[PDB]
Amino acid sequence: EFSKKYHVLYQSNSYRGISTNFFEIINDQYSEIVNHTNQILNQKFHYRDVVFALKNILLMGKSDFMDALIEKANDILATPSDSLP
Amino acid sequence: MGGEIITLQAGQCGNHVGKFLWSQLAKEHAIGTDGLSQLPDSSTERDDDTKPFFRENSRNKFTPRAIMMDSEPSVIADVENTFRGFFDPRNTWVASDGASAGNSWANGYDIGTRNQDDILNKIDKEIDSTDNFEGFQLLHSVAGGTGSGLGSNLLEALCDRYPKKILTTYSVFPARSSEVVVQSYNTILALRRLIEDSDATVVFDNASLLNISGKVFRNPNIDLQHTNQLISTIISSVTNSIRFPSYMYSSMSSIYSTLIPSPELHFLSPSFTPFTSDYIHDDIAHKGHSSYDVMLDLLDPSNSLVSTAMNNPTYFNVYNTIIGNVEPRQISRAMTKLQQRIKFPSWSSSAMHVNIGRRSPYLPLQPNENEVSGMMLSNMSTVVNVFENACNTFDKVFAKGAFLNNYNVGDLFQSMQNVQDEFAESREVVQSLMEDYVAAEQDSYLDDVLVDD
Ligand SMILES: Nc1nc2c(ncn2[C@@H]2O[C@H](COP(=O)(O)OP(=O)(O)OP(=O)(O)O)[C@@H](O)[C@H]2O)c(=O)[nH]1
Repeated sequence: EFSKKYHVLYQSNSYRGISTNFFEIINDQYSEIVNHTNQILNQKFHYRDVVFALKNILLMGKSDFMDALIEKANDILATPSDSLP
Repeated sequence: MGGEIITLQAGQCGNHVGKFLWSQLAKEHAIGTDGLSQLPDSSTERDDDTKPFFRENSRNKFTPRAIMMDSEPSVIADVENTFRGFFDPRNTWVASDGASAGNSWANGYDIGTRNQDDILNKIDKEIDSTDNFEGFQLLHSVAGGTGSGLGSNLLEALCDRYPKKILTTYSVFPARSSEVVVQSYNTILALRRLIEDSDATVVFDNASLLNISGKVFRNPNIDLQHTNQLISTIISSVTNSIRFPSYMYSSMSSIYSTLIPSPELHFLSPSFTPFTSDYIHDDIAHKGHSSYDVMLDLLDPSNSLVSTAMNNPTYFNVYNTIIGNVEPRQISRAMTKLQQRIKFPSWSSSAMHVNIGRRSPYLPLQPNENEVSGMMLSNMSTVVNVFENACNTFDKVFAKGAFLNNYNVGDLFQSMQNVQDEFAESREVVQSLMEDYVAAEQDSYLDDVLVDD
């Protein structure tokens, strides 16, 4: 739908060639599409939520879950783990 | 390393402070007085964690993991009627033994010894309802004789029944006693077991409680319920490190690691700024304080909940948990200023520790003047001063033996000689504890491991 809309727009702007209308249509297209991608990523993919999860998991941002995993797997970690199924 | 903790209500004060603490927790976690979470169970994302203290049978109901123990069924029935469905009726212990036959520690110890099977069965059943357990939080109410005896009995049972669990305790001491001899004897007998078995003990002297309740509240008359509200808010603030886990302290064992330097020194001194969840909390936005001012107030004697007796006091483990929108630069400035204004033992280079907590998303947000509060806990020897006068009482009454016809019944020893010997042993134990605390105030304490290897 975005392609059809902006294609009709550029078709209406074909007689001018290189004009400032072309540039402003480009700017509106870029702004709209960037806001749309940000919305889609934050809603359907939870971008900021993914960043928070990575910060809590890999960067150990959540001490509670880290302590939980430690008390869960301390027995296996203390034992030699040369063979891990 | 995080586990579930069960609350233990012993005595009338114990039950009252337990009721107040559970009401405060229901206020923080939006659970209310009905036991059903005031929030809809459709929102699964919760920054807090009620599991360490609330068992979840139905999705909207969170049963507080606590047992109600007392000899007076009136207060238990009152708390159950006010909190309809909130508490579990099967976890309410009264033993149907009637009213306490006096304020003797021996009476409570006997009523706990005889009905030990039922309370142990209830504790085991509650342990069966959980999987990851860490320890209990016992409320002594040592001002009462039956309450102190019951607390000592539970301590003497749980020390050997569960040695792998950390047992913290909360002893509330009165300011003035109508008959100082009986209350002093009960507190000494309970402190004997505290030194023997208890892993952590927080003292609560009622003098500072009355002073603060007269200062911050508008009413000059002080009611016991809103005074227990202070202790309940204190317990909620300290448990916030688990209910609302931070990124540094996430387990009660980890919290006590920086607070317990040795099993001997297990008595702490509390302090807290002007509260915000209490009854008369409207006169808090006129203070216009910062985090540095909050730390100063935490170090101020006017905000300590026990008898300060600050005569160059020696600190051993100074720690604090700050709840609210806290700034790191103010924290660094406050630490710089306090390290220049706090007496430390020269044998240890360990300074005070600062922790920052998070505010609940459902608690009423306060204005920018008292939006951030903090709690402080300092290991100080001056706590023995609270016992010193008490021992003084002992030291000036034990030469005759008054009120001996009341501690002879109930306990295993009906003779005067055996009770006298037990009291002398308890006095010797508390004397040795005071000697350990006064030796820890010296550098030769640590030099003892240097002189011999
Ligand atoms: N500050 C405060 N102290 C209390 C409160 N309730 C009890 N106490 C303390 O408890 C002492 C009285 O003993 P109780 O708590 O009633 O214990 P008890 O005499 O064995 O009675 P029961 O606990 O009902 O069996 C008083 O000296 C108070 O210091 C309270 O609500 N607030």
